[PDB]
This record gives sequence, C-alpha cells and structure tokens, in this order.
Amino acid sequence: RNSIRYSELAPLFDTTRVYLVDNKSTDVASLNYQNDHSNFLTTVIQNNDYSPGEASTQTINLDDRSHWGGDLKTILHTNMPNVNEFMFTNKFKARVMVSRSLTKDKQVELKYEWVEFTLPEGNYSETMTIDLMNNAIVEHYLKVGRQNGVLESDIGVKFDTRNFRLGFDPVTGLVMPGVYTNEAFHPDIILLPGCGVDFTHSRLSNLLGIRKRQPFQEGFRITYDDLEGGNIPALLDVDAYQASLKKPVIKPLTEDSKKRSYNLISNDSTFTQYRSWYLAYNYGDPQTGIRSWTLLCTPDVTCGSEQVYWSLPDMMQDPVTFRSTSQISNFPVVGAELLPVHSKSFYNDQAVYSQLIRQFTSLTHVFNRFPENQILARPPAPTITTVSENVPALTDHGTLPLRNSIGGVQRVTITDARRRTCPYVYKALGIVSPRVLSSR
Amino acid sequence: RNSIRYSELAPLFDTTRVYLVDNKSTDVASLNYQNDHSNFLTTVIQNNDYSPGEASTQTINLDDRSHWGGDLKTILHTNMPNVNEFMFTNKFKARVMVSRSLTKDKQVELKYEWVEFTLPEGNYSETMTIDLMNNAIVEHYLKVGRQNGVLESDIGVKFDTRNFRLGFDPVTGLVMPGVYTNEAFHPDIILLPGCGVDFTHSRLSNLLGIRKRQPFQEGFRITYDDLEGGNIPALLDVDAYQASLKKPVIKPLTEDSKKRSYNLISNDSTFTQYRSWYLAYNYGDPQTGIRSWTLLCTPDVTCGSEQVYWSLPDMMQDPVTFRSTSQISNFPVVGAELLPVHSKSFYNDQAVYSQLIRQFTSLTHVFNRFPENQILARPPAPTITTVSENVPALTDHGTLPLRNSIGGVQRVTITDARRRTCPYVYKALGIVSPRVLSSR
Amino acid sequence: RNSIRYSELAPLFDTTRVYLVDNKSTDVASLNYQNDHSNFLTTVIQNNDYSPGEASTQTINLDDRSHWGGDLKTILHTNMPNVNEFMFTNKFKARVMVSRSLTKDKQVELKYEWVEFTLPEGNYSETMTIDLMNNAIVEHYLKVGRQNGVLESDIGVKFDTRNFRLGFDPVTGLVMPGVYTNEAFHPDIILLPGCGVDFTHSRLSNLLGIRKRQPFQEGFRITYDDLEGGNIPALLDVDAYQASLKKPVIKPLTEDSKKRSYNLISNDSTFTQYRSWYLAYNYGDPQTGIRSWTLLCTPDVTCGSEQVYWSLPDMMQDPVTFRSTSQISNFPVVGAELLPVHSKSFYNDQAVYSQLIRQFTSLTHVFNRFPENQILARPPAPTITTVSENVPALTDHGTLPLRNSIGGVQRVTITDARRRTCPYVYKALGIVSPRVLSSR
Amino acid sequence: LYPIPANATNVPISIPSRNWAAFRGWAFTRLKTKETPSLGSGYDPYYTYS
Amino acid sequence: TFNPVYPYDT
Amino acid sequence: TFNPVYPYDT
Amino acid sequence: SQLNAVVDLQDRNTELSYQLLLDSIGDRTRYFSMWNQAVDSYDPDVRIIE
Repeated sequence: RNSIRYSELAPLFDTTRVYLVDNKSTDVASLNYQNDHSNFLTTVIQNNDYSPGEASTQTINLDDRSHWGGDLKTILHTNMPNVNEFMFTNKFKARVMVSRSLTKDKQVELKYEWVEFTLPEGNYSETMTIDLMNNAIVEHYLKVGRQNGVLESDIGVKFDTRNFRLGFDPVTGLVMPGVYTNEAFHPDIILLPGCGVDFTHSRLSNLLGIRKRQPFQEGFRITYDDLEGGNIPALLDVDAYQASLKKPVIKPLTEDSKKRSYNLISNDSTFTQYRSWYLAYNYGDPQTGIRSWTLLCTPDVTCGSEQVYWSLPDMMQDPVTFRSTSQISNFPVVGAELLPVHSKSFYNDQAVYSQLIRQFTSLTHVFNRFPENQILARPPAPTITTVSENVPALTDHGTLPLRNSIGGVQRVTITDARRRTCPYVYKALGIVSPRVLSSR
Repeated sequence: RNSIRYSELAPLFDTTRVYLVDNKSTDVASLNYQNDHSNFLTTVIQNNDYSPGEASTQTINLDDRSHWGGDLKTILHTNMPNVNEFMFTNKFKARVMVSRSLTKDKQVELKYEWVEFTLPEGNYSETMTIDLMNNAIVEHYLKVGRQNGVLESDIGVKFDTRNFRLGFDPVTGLVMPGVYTNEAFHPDIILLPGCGVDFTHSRLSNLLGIRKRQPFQEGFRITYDDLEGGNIPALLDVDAYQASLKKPVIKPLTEDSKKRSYNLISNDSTFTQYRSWYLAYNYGDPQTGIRSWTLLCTPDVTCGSEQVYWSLPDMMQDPVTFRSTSQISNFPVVGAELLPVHSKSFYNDQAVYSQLIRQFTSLTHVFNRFPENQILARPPAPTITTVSENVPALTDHGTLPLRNSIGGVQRVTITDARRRTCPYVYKALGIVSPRVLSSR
Repeated sequence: RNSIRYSELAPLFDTTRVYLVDNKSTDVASLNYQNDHSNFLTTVIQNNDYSPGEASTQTINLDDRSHWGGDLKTILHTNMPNVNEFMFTNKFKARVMVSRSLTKDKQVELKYEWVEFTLPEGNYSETMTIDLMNNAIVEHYLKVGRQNGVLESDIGVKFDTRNFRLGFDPVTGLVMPGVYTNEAFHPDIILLPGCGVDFTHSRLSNLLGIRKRQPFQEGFRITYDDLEGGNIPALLDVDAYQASLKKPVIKPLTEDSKKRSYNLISNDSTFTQYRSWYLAYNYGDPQTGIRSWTLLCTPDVTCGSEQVYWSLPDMMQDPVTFRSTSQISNFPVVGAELLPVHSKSFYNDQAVYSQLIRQFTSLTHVFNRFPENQILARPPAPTITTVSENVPALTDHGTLPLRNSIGGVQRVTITDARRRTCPYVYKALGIVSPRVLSSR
Repeated sequence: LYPIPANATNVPISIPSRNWAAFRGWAFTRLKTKETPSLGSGYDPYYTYS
Repeated sequence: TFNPVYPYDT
Repeated sequence: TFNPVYPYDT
Repeated sequence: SQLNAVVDLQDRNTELSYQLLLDSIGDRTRYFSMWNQAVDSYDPDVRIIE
C-alpha cells in the first residue's frame, strides 16, 4: 500500500530518509573528481558493501501504487568574496583624461578615453573598496596620465563620501571654513569636465549605493554632463580674509600647498569645475537633475542579494513547467534560496581619527597621495563600516514530488541567477524524507 | 481528480512549484522596462522554448474539479535610507525668528515665521540626524536671519539631548557647576519665546522619540507656549563666586566668551527664556504640562516600522472583501509584512570624548559653530547610537486560494501603507506551491 | 488500536515522550563510564524504582497493530577548539631550507627538505593562528637552520597578509614608498626559491582562505615554482633618491638595518626572489598562473563547516539503505546536523595600531623577530578578526520510524564526517515523541 | 516584427517546434524602424516621428 | 559687519 | 621632471 | 461578475485589422467626418512621374 523497498532488505513503511551528501570517502575518490561542491554526484545507497557505481545499479523503490513526495531541507555554506570576478565586482569602466597637450600653436588639446580598471579580488569593507577604486584610477594615471601631459590637478573621476557643501554660505558663495568639512555622509562620485563613469557591467554600483530608478533599462552611465547643478563650491581664502582684518572674502582659494589648481570655472565664479553626484541629487533641480533618474540608497557591501537554485534531476519530478534535460545549465529547479551572505555592521568612531592614525599605522600614504588637495584627498572613513560575511544557511524547501524509483547515484546541482555552477560553495548537502501523497 | 496540466507535457499530480521572479533575462528585456522591483511582470512559464509573451498565451491549469490553494513564501530585500523624501523623513517645519528691528522710535519689532527645512537624503545614525537638523536651522539663519537683524543670541529652536538641570541647586536657583553637565540623556527640542516646531508631516518626530499620547489626532505642533514650566535654569557665575571668596552666587552668568546673551527673563530671575521639552515632561506640572499629551519614548532611527502589502492579482483569488480591479493602487492584498529595516545598536563611549576629538577629526566646527554658548553648543553624542540597517526578509505567508488557470504572465506588486510602489526594493521574488483543498 | 503500554502502569494513548539524556545520576554511575557524550547508554525508563540494568529488561511497547514514528528534536552542544589535532588543524607540511654550505671549492650547496610543523591546540583567532604558523617555521630554523649555515636572509616560507605591490610604479619598477604598504588585505603565503608548502592533510588551508578550484583531487601542494609571475617587487632606496636631489631611483634597497639581503634576482632587476601567492592570483597570467587552479576565498576560522550524524540504533528503524550492525562506526544514521561552530566577527581598528602597541603590551617581539626586514616582518593584523565560537544547537530532525518495542536502555551516538565519536561534545540529549502512522 | 540592420540583406527567422493545426498562411511587408513606434509599453521615449 | 558664524579662533 | 606622485615630506 | 471580458495581446493588431475590415465592407474613398474616416493617400502623379 505504501512500502519502500530496497534490494534485499526488510521493507520499510511510511517514510524514511535518503541522504544527499558530498563528503562520502568512496564516491569522492571515484565519481566526482573534475566536479565541485555545486555540481556533484553522490550515492544515496549508504550501504557499506557494494562498490559505488555498482551501487549505481541498485535503486530505492517507493511503492508504486502511490505518488510520493519528500521534504527537502538543505544545508548550504559558501565563502564568496565581497569583491570578485565571477560576481562582477572586480571591474568597472570609467572615463579619464589620457593626454594634455600644447597643440597647433595656441590650442589646448584634451584627449579623454574610456577604460576598465580591475580590483584585486577579496578586499572587503566598503570604505576600503572605495579606496581600492580611487587607487585604480591613479594606478592608471601612473601608466598613462603623467607621461602624456595631464597633471594631477586635472585627474578626472574620484569616488569620495562627503558633503562638499556643509560650510557653504549663501552670500559668500564659498565654504567659509576654508576646508570641505571632513565628515562622511554617503558615497558619491566626483567628475571633472569631459569625463565620467559607467557600471553597465558591474555590481559595484550597488556598493556605492547609487541605483537607477528604472533598473531594467540596461545601461548605467553617469557622465559629467549629467551631474548638472551641483559643482563643488570653492573654499574661502581663510588666510587672506583673517590677516586682512572691505574684507578679502571674495577670495576663493585657487590652489593649495604643492600648488595644484582647483580648476575654477572662471576668475570670477565661486564654483569649481568639480561636479559631485551627491550634490546633484539633493541640491540640484529635483525635476530635471539626477535625482530624477537615480536613487540614493543604503550601501550594502554584498553588492546585491542574489539567489541560487537547487536541482536534483534524478530524484524529484520536474516542477510544473520545466522540461527534463541533460544540460547542466537548464536542469529543473526544485528550490530557490538566497545566496548565504550578510552585511554585518560595525562601529569605528576610530574612522577619520583612524584615517589620521591609519596613515601612520600603514607605513604609506598610498591611498592619500594628495594630502593637501581638498578634493583629491582621501575620503573620510564613515562610522559604521559594513562587511560581507559568509554564513551557513539551514534552509527548508517544501515537500516535492519524487520518482518512485530513486537511482543509486543522484546528481546535485546548485546554480546561480544566470544559471551556472557557483565556485564559492564549500558545503552543500540535503536530507530528503519521502512520504505518501495519494494513490494511482 | 487532482491533476496539474500544462500545454503538452506529462501531467503532474498533487503539487509542484510555480516561481515568481524578476531576474529572468528574457522578460526583463521585453516585458518590464518602465517598471521596477515592486511592480513588475514575470513569466511563470519557465520553459526555455517559446517567446515570452507567446508564453503569455499558455497557462498552468490546476485540475478543475478541485479548489486549489498555494503556500506563498517570499524573499524581500530593500535598502531604503534612514532619511529620505518618500518616507517623509527629510523635511520638517519649525518656526524661527526672521527679523529683529529698531522701529517707530522705541519699539523692538520681532517678526517670526514658519518655514520648512529639508535634509540631504541618506545620512543615518540618530545623533548625526539631529545635527543635520540643527544645521538646517542655521543654514536658514545664514540666508535670512543675520541679514535682517536677529543675532545668534536669539536663534529660536534647537534640538539638543541633555538634561539642562543636573547641576541645579534648589536654593541658589542655579546650575552651580557653571556648565550644563555635558552628558546625553534623550533628545529634546529647545525653544525661544515666540517660536516652535511642527512635525505634522514628518516621521522625524519618531526619531526624536517624542509622540502624541493620542496619535490619530493629526496635528503635531509643539509651541514655545506649550513647554510651560521648565525653562532651562541659568549658570552660576563660577568665576565671580570663587574669586569672591556674603558670596556673589546670586550672579547668574549673563553671557559667555564672544559675548552672547543667555536671554534671561529679567535682571533678577535665575531662569532663562530658553524652554526645554525634556524638562517640561518630567520637571513640569504632570497634570497640565506637556507630559499630559505627549510621550517620552525610545528613539528608533527607522522612524517607524511600516508595513508593505503584496498582491498577485493574476494568480490568487481575491481575499474576502477586496474587489478585483486593474488600478495598481488597489489590487487585492494577499500578504502583509513589515518593511525590512532594523535598528542595530552600538556602543561608542567614544561619544563626547569623540565629539571632542571628532571636531578635530572633521576639519571644521560646522555643527558646533557656537562652542561657547552653553545652549547653542553641539549636543553631546549619546553612548549607544542607532542606525537603520536593511536586511533581507525570508518571510512566509500562508496557503492562499489560487485560480484554476494560471496565466503565463503574472503581475507582482509590493505596496506600502499608503498604497504605492516602494522605490527602495532591490529584490522581490516568491515561491508558490499549490495543493488541493476540496472539490466542486 | 493505538495504545502505548509499559510494564504495569495505565496504558497511554496517541502519544507521549521518551527522553534520551546522559546526565541521569544512576546510569552514569553504572552504565557509561568508559564512554563519553558522543557514545553513551541511557535508560529511557525514567521510573524511580528498578535498578538500571534491571530497567534494561523492561520495554516501552507502542501498540503492535500500527507502524509508529517519532519526532526527534535534539540539543547538541560542543566546545571544540579552532585549532586542534582531531580536526586536523594543528599540523601542516612545508618545505624549508635546511643547510647552506660552502662546498667542493666553489659550489654553493643548498639543501631543502619537507617537514611537518605542529601548533599548540586551542589558540583561536585567524591572525594569531597565522603568527603561530610563522613562528613554527622559525622555531624549526632555531633547531636546524642556523646551525647548518642558512641565514635569516634566506628563510623559505612565510605567511603574510598584505599586497606587496601597492606602492609599485609601472616605470620605476619599484615600490616608491620604500616600504611595503603595511595594510592587511588577505592571507597569502610567500616563498623563496626551491621551497613551498603542502596542506594535503590539513584544514588550515581553509583558514588562509585558499582553496583548489577542483576540491576532490586530493593533493594540495603549492610550490615556489607554481607562484609564477608575481615575485614581490623591490623597494626604492628612499634615502639615496631624496638625498641625491639624473636621479638615483634605479637604486632598489638591497638590504636593511642589521643588513639582511632581500635576495634580488640579479644586480639589475627590480624584482626580488620572494614569490607571493596573492600576487600570482590577481597579478599573474590568469590563464596559466595560479588563479587557474586555486580560488581566493573568505577566510573562516572554523576551518570548514563539518557535519555530524546521529544514530539511535536501538530505537529507530534503520533508514532506507543502511543495514543494522553493531559496529559503532557504521550504525545507521537518523539525523544530520552541522557541527555547532560559528564565525563571530569583530572590529579592531586597533590592529596594526595595536601590533605597534601589542608588541610593547607583550613583553616580547616573539612574533616579530625581524622588525626591519620588510618581508620577514610581522604581518599586519587585519581589521575584522574572526573567532570560532561554540554555540548550543537546538536542532530538529523529522519524524522517524520507531520499533514497536523500545528497549529499556538505548544507545545514543554522535559521529562525524569520517565516522568516529567526537571528543568535543559536552552535552547531547534528545526528546522523542511517538505517534501513529498507519496500521498493519 | 524582426529587425533588419542597415545594409543587411539576409533575414533568417526561426520558430521553435510547435503546433500548426488550422494554420492559414503567411502575409508580410517591411517597415522602417523610425516609422514604427514601440508598442511594448505605454510610452516610447525614442519615438520622434509623426 | 559680517558674521561668518564660525569660531575661526579654535 | 618625474612625478613620483607621493608626498615624501610627511 | 467583476471578470474582465476583455483579454488582449501585444501580439494582436486591432488598428490595422479595422483598417482592413473597412476596405472589405465599403468604399474607403469616401469620407466620413464623424470617425475621422478619411483614408491616407497620395497623388498617383507624384508617386509615379509621367
């Protein structure tokens, strides 16, 4: 009526457990080899005698007269890096200045080009991720920039995280303090005329916390031109003003120590040519600015909760509309589950008291190369850093229909959103508990 | 009896799984486009052949002879900012002084007006949120205040967080220490004669931790006049008293460095014209004061746990009393769930040892502009800051009735309390598992 | 129809609870003795009279006319060390230099050999674990190295955690800063010509966060030869260059204080003979380098989520294909569960500001013995340390079939992946609740 | 509607195996992309023709 | 007669 | 005329 | 009934269908103001120069 028979052993009734597990010493040796914990074979047999493979011949038979089903809970555990190549978090296109030249007697010829910089897999934490990006902009300048004109003064594109506009005085037209108040509010990206960044093929966008208000329109390009209204205002010549006590004030600090120009639009304007995203969003025209088509969001280092799909092709019936095949990247799905990664949050009031000390701690100002320029400076570390953290996930799918004849060797397969094994799985295993559902 | 048929594939029995998911490469291209993760279409088909849309023609049929239902668990993930425009946490009305004038020979003409200040989306943490508010009060004074008389001495409205009354001596009538003990207890709002704040259209109220004891009476206005009994007492002239060793004591420090007046009611009284909410609550008349109609509550940065409603118009039967429509903002609801945001709490004994160091860390005293005035000073950072944090929510709704003919394309829709898509959704997807419930 | 009888007590119906517990005062005395919390006996009787053993005679009878089953939830609690012998985290083979000699008139005879170093069980935290390893490399040199030639200058194999390549200038061919920027990015292992490490029999590999892209091919050996492309570049002679202001630059610091050679390949090259894994991975040929067959992963101190299997040989029916035996290491399994260990993550911006202070805190530079050599130096402590932490696990297995005659003494057994009791169990106990499933 | 890139001369179309019972026949033309508003939506941002 | 509203001294 | 792009002074 | 009798497809072409339906049942050459029924045409002498 509801048996469960196996080769030659006492028949069992009503229910039991078949175990899908990678570890088994025997099968690892033989079976999987060129496989990994995301696409492997395993014997469900569990009987000490019998050579695996020869096991493959045997079968667990759930009484034929009834349609069976089984509860499938699984234990999935990864250890995927915040920033890696497979997830698309190690690359990102941006347009920078390539050459600054003296041409055809009087012309200033500026040549800009798009280029894709890559990051060294792993390096978690958001802030640091920013830094690694800024550094990659530089590392490039080091291989092309300088040796083709282009000064530091005109480095296009830099990810910062502050509100260049806190000091700002509605009359002066300047950041009175003479310094862009060094506190971190949200990541944003700053651009110089003519350049900009593109994330079309990168989840890092999600790390900065900047998304399109219309996601499905593939094409994340944020040009200098887009950051309308909201160019970082200029600094008051704190020195002049004070010593001068008319009043100098109108004097908008044009350079800095080591004399770098703050590219001011004209000898008059209080504004600089440096455009900030964060500004355009909440300080620019809400109806036509950038706030119109992009959204200011919480960072999230994981870069985006993605899901993984399970499949047990040789043991569960194929769900409603999937068709059975043998193409690993199209197997039927039997369970979906978010990919095991969380955002742990911490507190480091030590940030920026630490950037200050961190710089001495790290024997180099590698990230802060321009410790004077109020722009190109090293963005403030925000209190509350986030870090992707891997965690085992004791998930639980529902009862799923089973085949009344379970093969000795079952194939287990965890796929990702785009349907492809996921290299970062360290442990995957599931427990199935069959039971009756109705009869034929 | 209980089949589940599809186009031309083997019939399935008893149960299975239909998947509602946004990601699918095909549909994103075609279908949704002008949509977002809170109002999108998706094919439930899952069959590799067939052009989406042409998929739309097909249908999953749950045996007609029985009334089906399906378990609906979903995976929702957002990333909405502590402070943003859509949730109503970036604005807040307050009444400040606009002009101080010398008029009609002997009159002192004070003109006050209401004005709505806005904040720059994002900027989490409660303390900092306070600061951003105080700053907005200022930023306004900078554009209107000064250039119309009104000194700093008479800046109306400032959010602080301390107990101006710890030093207080029941005889002296003064805060003996000569300083308002710089420790943070709870946010409160201080007012000068004639001004005050209004939150009628803002959840920030909930951030300060001040609520009406009768919520539904739309209208949160807290006037200076309301903060009866409980005007910040004055400071002992620590210098005079000591040097003087009658005893000066009665001397209530009238100004401070950079000479700002502490607006004392009269040449006699030990009390200042500055009224504090926090005082009125526990130091004023309990029967008629403010403690009568407002409640001192725990902060909470999220500003208020709000819920979101799901709807699968084309797949579930319409719950008891909802009527079926096509107006996105009235679809039937099938599941309610709190909007994925938590209050992570941290410890920063570094607070106020940090405000002290934070000020040097941040190259500007942007928030502390009046580092002398014991009132207008920068509120102490409280130990234990809170920060809204986004978290994926693996929720689980119950079994819901299904239509016996499931369309190829289903429409998924997550709405909010007021019934409107929620821009801050990054991932939404659900799994439905149909099963029999009775027959016709 | 569905009784539950016991010796001579009123019959019970429908369900109840049998308790499997180690603690019992009586049985501990008699029964188990030479056993431990992972392989013990216990009386299910629970009746105050009756000598255990004599209890063993009695039996709980679940009505014969029906097939019973029981829900089995358990409470498991361990306290296993991050690094211990049983889990294979206290040993690890590496190949180091044994002797440096002056031979047969002009030959420099270098003799290398493999050797297995062990660690002192316990010592959690990842960073520190690294240190303990590096120290073991040394401790060996102290017993063989020096007293056979081999200088410190040529110590093969050292686990570090930084990106020897941040300073690097694409033109100079040197790390301009004159110092390998002292910040921690990921663990990696550095090798000198001729040597290398092997983890074939160790989970520490998983601690460093370096795994094979093809796990099942038993054999983790990472030779110097493998770390192709990606030898730690050399340091700029910061002193020479500066004082010299042609420009010295080309000068790649050959030694350091206490004069140790940085083994530079030749009097010309800017590269040193020191090869770094981390470099080869993301800085070397992606198609043939090491990134081809190894994967950069998140650390994880636990060394690898392993599972444990339960078995109640004398109380549950033997699951589908297991056969009943009496060989403790083959009992049938009735429930699988991950071994109770998590990775708690912390923040210590105090790292490297602490290594700096930690060295004075610890009255010895035991781990930093070579505080000058930019290589052999003590790796930077990474912000965000991990620590294996034991946690009680209130797990829940499903309903499992029962024997209709439960013996007075049941045998409980928790096994591990390889099938062997696990010494680190402090508390194990389960609750079974039988109930009917069908009839005979 | 199947796209014909500028200068393209070959247009291959494929229809995955399906049912053809009651099929009546084919009818066809050629249109200019510029003169064909996109109907897979309530509004076509790229439609600049009247 | 312009208040920068900022304590430049300290 | 070579920019090391590094503030050696400090 | 609250059930929608209307069921459309992106795949259908209502406007065109109506254009063709009109031609089959009458003289598209005639104008009818009520429905803005005035077919698009061109001068034969312009399309083909004689």
